[PDB]
Amino acid sequence: MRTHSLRYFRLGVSDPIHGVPEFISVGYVDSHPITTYDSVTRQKEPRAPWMAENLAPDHWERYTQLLRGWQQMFKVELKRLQRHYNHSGSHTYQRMIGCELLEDGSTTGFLQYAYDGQDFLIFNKDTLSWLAVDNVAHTIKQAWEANQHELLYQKNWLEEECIAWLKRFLEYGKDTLQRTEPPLVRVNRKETFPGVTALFCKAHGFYPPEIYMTWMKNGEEIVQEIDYGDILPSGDGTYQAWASIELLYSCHVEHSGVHMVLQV
Amino acid sequence: IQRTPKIQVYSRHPAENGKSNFLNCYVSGFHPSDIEVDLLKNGERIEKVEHSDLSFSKDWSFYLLYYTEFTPTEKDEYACRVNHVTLSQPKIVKWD
Amino acid sequence: GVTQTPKFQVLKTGQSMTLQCAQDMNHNSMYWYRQDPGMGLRLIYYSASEGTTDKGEVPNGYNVSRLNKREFSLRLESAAPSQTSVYFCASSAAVEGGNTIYFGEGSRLTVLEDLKNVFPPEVAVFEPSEAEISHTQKATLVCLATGFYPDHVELSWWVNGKEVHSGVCTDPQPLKEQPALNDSRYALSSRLRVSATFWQNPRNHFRCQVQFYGLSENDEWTQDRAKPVTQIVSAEAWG
Amino acid sequence: QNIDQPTEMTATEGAIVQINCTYQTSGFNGLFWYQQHAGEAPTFLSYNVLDGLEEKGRFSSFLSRSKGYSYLLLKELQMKDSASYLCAVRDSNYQLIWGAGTKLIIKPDIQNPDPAVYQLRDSVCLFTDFDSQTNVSQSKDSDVYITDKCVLDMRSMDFKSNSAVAWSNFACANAFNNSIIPEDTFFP
Ligand SMILES: *[C@@H](C)/C=N/c1c(NC[C@H](O)[C@H](O)[C@H](O)CO)[nH]c(=O)[nH]c1=O
Repeated sequence: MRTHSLRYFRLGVSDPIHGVPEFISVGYVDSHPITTYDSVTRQKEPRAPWMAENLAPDHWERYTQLLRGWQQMFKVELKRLQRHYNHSGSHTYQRMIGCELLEDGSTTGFLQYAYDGQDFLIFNKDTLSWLAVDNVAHTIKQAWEANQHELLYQKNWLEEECIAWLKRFLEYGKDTLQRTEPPLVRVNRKETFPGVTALFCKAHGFYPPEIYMTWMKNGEEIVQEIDYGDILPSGDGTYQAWASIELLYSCHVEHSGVHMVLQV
Repeated sequence: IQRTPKIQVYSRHPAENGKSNFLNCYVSGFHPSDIEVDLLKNGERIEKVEHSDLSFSKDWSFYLLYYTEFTPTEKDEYACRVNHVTLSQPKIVKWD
Repeated sequence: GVTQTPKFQVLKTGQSMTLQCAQDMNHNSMYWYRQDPGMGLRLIYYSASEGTTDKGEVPNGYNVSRLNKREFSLRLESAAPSQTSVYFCASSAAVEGGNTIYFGEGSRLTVLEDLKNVFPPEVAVFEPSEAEISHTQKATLVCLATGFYPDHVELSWWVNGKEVHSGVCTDPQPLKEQPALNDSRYALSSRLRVSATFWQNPRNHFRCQVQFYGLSENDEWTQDRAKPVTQIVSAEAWG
Repeated sequence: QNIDQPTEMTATEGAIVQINCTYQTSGFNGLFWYQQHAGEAPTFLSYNVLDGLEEKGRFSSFLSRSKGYSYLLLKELQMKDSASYLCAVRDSNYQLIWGAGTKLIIKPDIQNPDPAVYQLRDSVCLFTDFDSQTNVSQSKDSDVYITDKCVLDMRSMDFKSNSAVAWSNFACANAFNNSIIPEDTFFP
């Protein structure tokens, strides 16, 4: 199959404003949210019907318990970071853990933290160490690296457990995740400011979101600037994007092993 | 370091006046998480507005999708009003 | 680390009971297990952090309260004989690897239909055989704790007022005096071996002490014999 | 689902013993080895999550994730090593599944056996000084009480010995008739 990923995020907010949770934890398979938990609901809930349909109540009940523990731990860790930095008021703490199953069968794993939305600690599962961005992160790194059992446990979770969870979830959501919805592509030609013609290459209705679009002048890649539009969710499970140039021109689109040419 | 939201207003399908569609407002790249998003039709708030939960990016910023069913017309001006800490007053982003 | 009380308890069928547990390790995770012969520890209830509790494998007949971050109580609402077991409280910082589980000292609970068979032990000391002293130049004193019920005893040896471990052997399990009876009473033996010359010295005092865990002052007693309360029963010997 | 470890293992003091543990769980988040002395609380010995052997003194812990198996190795066996060894695994949902445990019995190395049956006084029979290969059988009569063999260690003398006690309401000459007692047994 194509490359797929499993990730879980955690967000801790010290001193939240009214109506903002103190703790949120959300899971994703690729671009799809799969699970959700916050300090308000205090429950782990499915975010995909295929997650709800395939995991029995005991899964949700068990993880709700673990998340209530993780919630408390996150708060304590943000308080310790704030004291180290000597910061008052509202500050954020974040975590992203995950893995990828590449098309070739090879795998990647990641575990990282942020303080006020900036990189804080990066786990290196290959050297079994933490990369500290500053002196406070260094204090944490020294404490965490002294726990050898935790470093080893983490590498096994990243490399083995995560990949097995990803494979399980991929099977559950195969009708959503493993499908292909090809793009509908068009080219729009227009004279803009007098003398300057803009050519837009617009694609929509596609799934997965990963799409390559470029512009070529006589079979060779452009030497001028191409403006790229972001891959945006249309709201129906499909995506849209574009690529434009000014000025023999052709738009090239690659999506899920299928290549397309629109000669202008 | 606080990051202001990128606000992108676009239709689900290529838009044609008089033909039923969906207007989307994709709000992304913001930090911290507290945000207020409204969809407006002629400067007036649309009540029937569906939205995604707060979403997390690998760069630590957040994103959301706010949408509503609509039939575009020459007379109607559709917009997305966003407020965030990085903004002094709400930012009104008009649909192109 | 993990402090739990009581070490021993005798309950009548239908009595309510509370086992207390405290940890001062600033741990989030807390557990109540029961340990029974032939099987691994069975989780009754657990508490992932303060403010949360959930059922384990065997929650029926039990309830819990995570009172605060330090304390996790286990309650038996209406004691039943199947709840006769050894209960362990445990704690850990978190569930992930890199967090060791710490256990309490254990709580042995005996649940009986009635207390009319609770008996403290009869403790006797048997002096070394003169044939052994001649044959080996060593002297073995034997201690017997007989007729006790339930099996809630701790035997110790004291030579000249000081507890000894060297040259001591206590049976790991007691022996059923009435093997056919459901409520058979128990007998436990222990040996203390010294050199012949050590035993031959008069001024050398040997005491076999048996701590029995029975009824408390709060338990009702309506039998003609003495109330079989927690007590120390002992037998002594000299050279 | 399943954690399997032998019920009991018997080895000789000064020797080596390997306590096996195979697990068949839904996911794996590490394996623990705990030691539990009779009437005491379990205490942590090791935690293994990656493949290989960890050596902590006389004790070693090995893990093979592909084989779903671990072992606890005890070298230079001592009488104090007689305990129950508990195998535990955290599954994909972090549930700590505990094995039934392995009771480890250590046979003392009996240097100079001197089998004998002695009559004591306050009646009790003492069958002592026999080799570790001798097995003491339970009583046939309900009014006769026979304990199993017990090992005592006279530390000051570097001496260890086995013994079994018998008593009733009966003589010492016929007390251990149901057990296979040595031909050289001394009867005063
Ligand atoms: C339901 C399975 C939700 N899980 C969840 C997790 N799960 C991943 C993993 O077990 C955990 O992150 C450990 O801490 C890794 O050592 N993680 C998370 O952050 N949020 C969740 O909702």
